[PDB]
Amino acid sequence: SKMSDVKCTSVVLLSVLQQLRVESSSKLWAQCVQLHNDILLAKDTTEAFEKMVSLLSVLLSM
Amino acid sequence: VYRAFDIYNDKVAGFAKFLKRLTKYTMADLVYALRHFDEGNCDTLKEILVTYNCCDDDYFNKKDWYDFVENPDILRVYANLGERVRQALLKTVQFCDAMRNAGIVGVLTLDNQDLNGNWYDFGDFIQTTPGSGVPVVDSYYSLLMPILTLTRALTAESHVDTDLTKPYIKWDLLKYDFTEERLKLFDRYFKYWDQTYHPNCVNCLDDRCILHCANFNVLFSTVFPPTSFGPLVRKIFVDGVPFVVSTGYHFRELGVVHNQDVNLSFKELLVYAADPAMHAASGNLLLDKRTTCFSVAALTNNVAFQTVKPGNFNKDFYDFAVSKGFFKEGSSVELKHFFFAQDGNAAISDYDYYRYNLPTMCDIRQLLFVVEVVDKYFDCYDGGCINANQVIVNNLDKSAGFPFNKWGKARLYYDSMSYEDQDALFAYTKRNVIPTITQMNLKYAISAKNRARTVAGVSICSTMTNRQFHQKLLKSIAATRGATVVIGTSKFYGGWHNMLKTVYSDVENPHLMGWDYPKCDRAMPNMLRIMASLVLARKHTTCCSLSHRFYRLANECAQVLSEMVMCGGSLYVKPGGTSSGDATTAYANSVFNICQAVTANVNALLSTDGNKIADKYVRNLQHRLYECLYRNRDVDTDFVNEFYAYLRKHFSMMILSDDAVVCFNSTYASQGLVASIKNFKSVLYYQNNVFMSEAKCWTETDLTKGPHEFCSQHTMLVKQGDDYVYLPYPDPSRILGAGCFVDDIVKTDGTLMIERFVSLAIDAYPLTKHPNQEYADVFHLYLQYIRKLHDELTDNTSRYWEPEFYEAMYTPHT
Amino acid sequence: EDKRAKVTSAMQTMLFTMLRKLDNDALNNIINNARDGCVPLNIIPLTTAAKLMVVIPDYNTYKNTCDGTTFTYASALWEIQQVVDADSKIVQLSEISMDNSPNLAWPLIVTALRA
RNA sequence: CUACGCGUG
RNA sequence: UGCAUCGCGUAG
Ligand SMILES: [Zn+2]
Ligand SMILES: [Zn+2]
Repeated sequence: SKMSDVKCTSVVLLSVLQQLRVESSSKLWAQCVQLHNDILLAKDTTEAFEKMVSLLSVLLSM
Repeated sequence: VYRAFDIYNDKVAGFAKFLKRLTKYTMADLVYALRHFDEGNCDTLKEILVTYNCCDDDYFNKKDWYDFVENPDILRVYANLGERVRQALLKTVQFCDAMRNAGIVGVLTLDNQDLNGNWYDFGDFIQTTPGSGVPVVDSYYSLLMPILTLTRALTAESHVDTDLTKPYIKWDLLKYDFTEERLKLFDRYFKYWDQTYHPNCVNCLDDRCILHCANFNVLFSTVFPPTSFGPLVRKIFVDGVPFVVSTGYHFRELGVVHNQDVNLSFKELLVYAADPAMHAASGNLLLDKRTTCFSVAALTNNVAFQTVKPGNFNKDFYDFAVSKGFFKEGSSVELKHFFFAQDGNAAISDYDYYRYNLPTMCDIRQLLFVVEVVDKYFDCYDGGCINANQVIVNNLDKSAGFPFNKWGKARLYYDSMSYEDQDALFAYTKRNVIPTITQMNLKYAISAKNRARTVAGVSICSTMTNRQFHQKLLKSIAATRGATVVIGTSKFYGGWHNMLKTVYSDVENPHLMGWDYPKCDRAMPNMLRIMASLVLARKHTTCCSLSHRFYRLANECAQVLSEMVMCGGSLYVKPGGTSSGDATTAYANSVFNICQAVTANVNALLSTDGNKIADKYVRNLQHRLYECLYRNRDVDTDFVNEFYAYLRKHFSMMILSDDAVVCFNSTYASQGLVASIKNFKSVLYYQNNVFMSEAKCWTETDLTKGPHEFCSQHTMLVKQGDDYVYLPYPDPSRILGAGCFVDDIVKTDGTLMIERFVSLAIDAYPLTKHPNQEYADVFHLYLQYIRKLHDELTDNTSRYWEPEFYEAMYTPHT
Repeated sequence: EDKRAKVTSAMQTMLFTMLRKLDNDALNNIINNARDGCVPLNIIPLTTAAKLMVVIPDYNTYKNTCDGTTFTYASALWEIQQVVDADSKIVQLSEISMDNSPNLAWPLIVTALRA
């Protein structure tokens, strides 16, 4: 199902961002952590997809 | 209509509602409302609050207004009544004086003083010699004590001339001895309390005297400045060099304590390094506006922010589950457990939750009877002091705490110190107080909540000495089967069924009950932690003297209750509560749970009308309970035993640190003879200062179904070899999450993963007997994945993918 | 044994280093003033610490507490020496403002010296 | 039984 | 990178 794969993609995305030294910058890490935690707790797939797109944008920018 | 009354006579006794210028409400009404709090029926409390201008009616329109955690502003509202309570107390004293001068002997009851403080009762008053009148004030002050702390009645004593309008008193920062102030407060407020009060608990006769004096000290310490409390230090000259060393400790509960072996080796080096004196002295001043707790100093040039990393994902297992049909759309079993990452402000924020620990005064007579009853639950066990050679340490590669973590692990210090050195340290702790520092560490764990978890790593010395002190009793409790406390009782090999059969023992109309302690560790009062420590130390009657036991209690309070906490290189003062890394974490929590349960039962019995109870035995039991609470100082062993038997018969309990299951008589509970969930809610309100939501508590009418939840595991009745058994099955989401998400990457795949999946399959096997088919397919999925892992790695391994190995683990053979 | 000696040496070195970090001009004052010679530990850093570190969560707390180059805390006057951010970068006094606060990595750690 | 590793409050 | 409890796996 799409929701579980969205959650797992968010997990791996935040792992990659962590290994990208994003935690060195405080506010970027705060935004990514909030987005990921909300994705994991999201009960509606569309909002989870929006937050996942935001996190992927965070990764793509760098 | 119904009004609260405190009554005592041959026919009936207790503090309950009865159908029976002056204000409309009395003081008994306020005490009843604040000690018997039910959200559904608060009309009396609402009316008292609006009539005396603590809040407006609009305040009540807000929901969760009563809850302290969700709405802390209620603490302010209640505080607006404190002054009134205080000015009632001060009036009571005057009345007593008059009676003493008039040679009148009578009992003072709460239901006879209006909320303006005026006493309108002139009955039961019998004239005697003038100047020889003696009032009975045990029940009044005892029942009113819990309200004094919640309403913050003595706040006026923190101001010049005891007037809130005038400025605060400016006490000298270097002052720490407030013995005279405590004596003055006691003589001004509790003048006719005939029991001797000791400001310093070093001069207490017995543990009960310690509890009484500490109950009064909890109230008196709120007035005094917040910097007086803590390690008392002094400059000394050692080897011709100046060292600032701790020579005492000021306790909000135990007063001033001075070390007996103060003077001016590995043992002395450890006592020096563990002491926060040196670190705080060499640390820069710190002001932290991220917290409401007191800040001591900063031992680092820069502040530290620690983060929680994201959990790793096991792609192979998740793809295997998807291919085998799990995690579909609309399926009942779904992933609800993950590793939740946290920002740099997480750790400190968790510490800020200690804001929910409030100064709490207890009903001292109730607490004394309750500790006497609770001691019965720990009679079977044996306790005492042991030597270093008899101490068992499970893992020696753990952290030694601060500053000991800098140089090595606990193995280093356990190897460096010989057994004689450890015994010398223990004897030193029996004569002197060693303050210590506990580090706060964020935990890497799976959960279904975004909130982070913090644990307290205490220093090596505290663990060593508390082990030498308590390990014998702690192992005795862990080796006993069939008791109320079920630590050490496994759930495998029929343990679950045996425990559940033990709890159901001989209840006439059995119903089942369970509850949760909201913010147990953070919100636990300090008085109850001291009581738990005293109950755990009562096993030292022969090996320890009164002074030794008091100094051990002081060490425990200065290393757990009110320690110093390093959070990111900065020292802070813990307001109270219970640490999570102390030796007696689980067992002290069990003592606290049993105490809350016995308190709920006592409140339930006394809150009953008494006249309505159509049973003579329970009516006499209620009468004698009131007698042994508010009329008899000396412990009555026979009635304590009778009440213990009554509770064991009509209130069987199963206790792990914070989880508790109860089998109770439904008819007695309906008639008020035994506690219900509402009684536990009221007790947690007036004692633990937390609101218990009925959603997190469960009640089971049918014994066949079993406990709804205990230790996070559910119960299923399944047929094994013609015999039905209770088996613990876990939430499938937890097991699937543990299988999919791992903390580190070394364990994500390889030969080691087989052990993790074998253990998860051992845990999941009971799901095969659930009526739901997906719950059962979880175990077969795990088995198939174990088999595939063996195949990829490539006779004995067969047992891992054949289900007989897992079926054996839940049969009563072993 | 050998590791025992290493631990003893390390603890002694740490204690004597903290002594080097310790000053007695302020300490002996309170020690002699005290009739007993015993003082609460908490008051020692308050009345003897040369440097003050203030952690600020947001701008409102900054304005309420220590807005200017000099402020008053613990009945003492302190002069700001540095204002680092959560990323340990040297934020300047001018940058702190209600307008630029969203572009500052709160919390802000201000280090000041006793006047 | 000892050592090491893994998996409830 | 805490205190316990229980259950497994490999070696002596
Ligand atoms: Zn006493
Ligand atoms: Zn002993």
